[PDB]
Amino acid sequence: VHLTPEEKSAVTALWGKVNVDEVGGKALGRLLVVYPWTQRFFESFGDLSTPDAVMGNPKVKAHGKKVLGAFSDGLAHLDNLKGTFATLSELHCDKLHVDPENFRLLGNVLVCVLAHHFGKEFTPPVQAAYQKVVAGVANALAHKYH
Amino acid sequence: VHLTPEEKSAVTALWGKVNVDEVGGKALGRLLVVYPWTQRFFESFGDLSTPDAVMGNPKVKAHGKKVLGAFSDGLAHLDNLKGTFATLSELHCDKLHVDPENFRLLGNVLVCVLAHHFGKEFTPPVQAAYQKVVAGVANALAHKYH
Amino acid sequence: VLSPADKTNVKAAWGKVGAHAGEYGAEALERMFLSFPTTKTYFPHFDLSHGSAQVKGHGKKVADALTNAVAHVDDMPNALSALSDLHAHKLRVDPVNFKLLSHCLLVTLAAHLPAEFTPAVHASLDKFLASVSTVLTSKYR
Amino acid sequence: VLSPADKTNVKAAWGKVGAHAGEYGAEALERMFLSFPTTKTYFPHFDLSHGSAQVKGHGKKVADALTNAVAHVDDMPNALSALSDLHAHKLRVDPVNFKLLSHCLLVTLAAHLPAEFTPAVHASLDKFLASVSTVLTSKYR
Ligand code: HEM
Ligand code: HEM
Ligand code: HEM
Ligand code: HEM
Ligand SMILES: [C-]#N
Ligand SMILES: [C-]#N
Ligand SMILES: [C-]#N
Ligand SMILES: [C-]#N
Repeated sequence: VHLTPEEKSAVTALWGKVNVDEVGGKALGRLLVVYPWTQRFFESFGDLSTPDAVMGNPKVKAHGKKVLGAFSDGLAHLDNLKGTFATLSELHCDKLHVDPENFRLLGNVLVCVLAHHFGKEFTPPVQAAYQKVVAGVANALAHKYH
Repeated sequence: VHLTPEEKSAVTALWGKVNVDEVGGKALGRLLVVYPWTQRFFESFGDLSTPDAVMGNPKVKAHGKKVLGAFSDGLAHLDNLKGTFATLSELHCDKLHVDPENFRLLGNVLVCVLAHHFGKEFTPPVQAAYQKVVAGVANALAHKYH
Repeated sequence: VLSPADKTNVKAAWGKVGAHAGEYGAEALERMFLSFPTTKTYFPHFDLSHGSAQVKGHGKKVADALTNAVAHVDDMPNALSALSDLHAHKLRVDPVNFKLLSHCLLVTLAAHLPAEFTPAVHASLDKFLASVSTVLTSKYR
Repeated sequence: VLSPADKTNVKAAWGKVGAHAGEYGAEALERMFLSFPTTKTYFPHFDLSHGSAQVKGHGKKVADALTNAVAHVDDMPNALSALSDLHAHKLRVDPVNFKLLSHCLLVTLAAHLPAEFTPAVHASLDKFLASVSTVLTSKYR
């Protein structure tokens, strides 16, 4: 993924304001709420019976933190995503067999959550930059399917 | 793609019976009929207003031959689909900007055409082998996106 | 959304299945399990061997559900609610799997009903299976 | 398929848009064109610059169409028949583009209505836009 100097600056500036303990959980939680079948992969997380139960579930937040960490590491290695995400790709593709469309969905849910948190600051150009990022992460995770 | 020795034999035996002059047109035609939006990429082709018009269209038949030829080229070098489709990938991706999902759709329509023509000879194991082939071709064609 | 012609096409083509329901359903399932191995994870400890009595019995249920859908093609949600509860609420089946089974059902029909599987009917059957899939993967209670 | 609660969520949420129709519709379009440049191929005759009057007017038409769909959430095929003909038979819009615009509409709503964009509302709106999309990409007469 290639970002212009302006895009990189804008992406980094927004990410700096991200609450690292909560944003990932809200992204994962919304994925589980908006696309319910994804819950099948998290049957050990306990109560996912209602939106409130999902969002307030400690395992969802804890795990969402790990997910966010992976996106953060991606931001610092945009030119080597397939290498950086190699282990995670084997995990999600060869072990868990997560259909790759779901990688695209989580990326877009993350974008919705960023828009939710930063409102007007999440301008169209800022969104465009982030779409390139989440598309890149999604592609890297789905590499074993390529 | 990774077909077993038996699968490659099964695929090439059936392909040796595929009408080079018609099967491609039948697959392309059905693509245009079953997934109407694909017609937008073939306006110069003329009349694609009704199923009969599409299937009888000379340009659809002529173009279908080329499509079949590419699948044929893929079968001749299953260990280098990406290299074989390099030029075509740039065409469909960088030039035409055909959404990748459509590549999977055409592959599956081709599988339907093979089933329709061969009947009971197109067994589940034979289909399984062809699915690896069309998946590989679709992936190779979308390589400029990965 | 199905057109009037789509409904006519589906009723005529699916109507030919008749007593072959179990056979065709089992074949579509076997095609799916062999072509797309990941789908077997939804049927743990199932006897998925060729000619399996368990698969033919299951194939009949799938086929009969489709006959049910045809008989209620203009009001499927209310006719397939029990299947929605099973596939969406309980099993949480990923939608991609429905695309795979739908494709295998089309392949099975093309292989058995040469005269019925015209390009137009093929188009109608695809839309029909896509609509059934949306209902079974949706939570609408 | 939308649940009864989904329809209530959509009506409640879209009712908040009100006079911001054209504004939000225009923003969603700009977000789509910038984030997904390929979508621009459908508007080669448009001035797609920021603040474009053509984009603004078009955004209002898109938003008003959604308002109509919300008002006819129980019978969308009939209410959107003319738009279906335009997008499915005339324009032949690839369905992937509807997923992109729907996403951009959600991003727009989330950016303007933080309090209202709850997880439940987000889910209902996504299903609603998906249903509108299916109708507009379907040829049913
Ligand atoms: C596209 C972005 C995604 C990223 C960046 C991501 C990242 C991660 C990371 C970093 C882990 C932990 C690795 C470990 O502890 O070994 C993980 C685990 C996991 N992920 Fe993902 N993931 C993504 C999407 C998905 C999707 C879409 C699903 C399925 C709906 C999924 C399902 C899982 C599961 C089931 C686990 C194991 C959870 C457990 O420990 O029980 N992931 N993911
Ligand atoms: C995945 C299977 C596909 C294969 C193997 C394939 C193969 C080809 C080949 C060999 C050509 C001709 C290249 C030349 O003679 O210079 C071509 C042209 C073209 N293809 Fe495809 N194609 C595929 C799928 C698609 C799809 C899904 C679409 C769009 C819905 C598409 C749209 C086109 C267009 C618009 C052209 C140019 C036609 C013209 O000459 O005006 N193709 N393709
Ligand atoms: C054309 C769409 C489909 C139809 C019409 C359909 C129909 C049915 C029916 C009628 C039952 C049996 C109800 C009962 O006896 O309780 C059933 C069960 C089931 N279906 Fe489906 N189904 C479809 C697609 C799928 C897909 C794509 C999967 C996943 C790969 C799937 C997985 C299952 C499972 C796991 C069961 C329970 C099996 C068991 O008894 O252990 N179905 N389905
Ligand atoms: C939520 C989904 C959508 C809605 C509600 C919608 C609504 C509309 C409406 C109301 C019109 C104007 C009809 C008229 O006044 O004559 C229109 C026109 C049009 N739409 Fe859409 N649309 C949607 C999605 C899309 C998508 C995804 C594309 C493709 C990127 C698209 C491409 C077009 C084009 C090319 C026109 C004609 C524009 C012109 O030449 O003035 N639409 N749409
Ligand atoms: C990862 N969830
Ligand atoms: C190539 N069609
Ligand atoms: C049902 N499979
Ligand atoms: C029109 N969008």
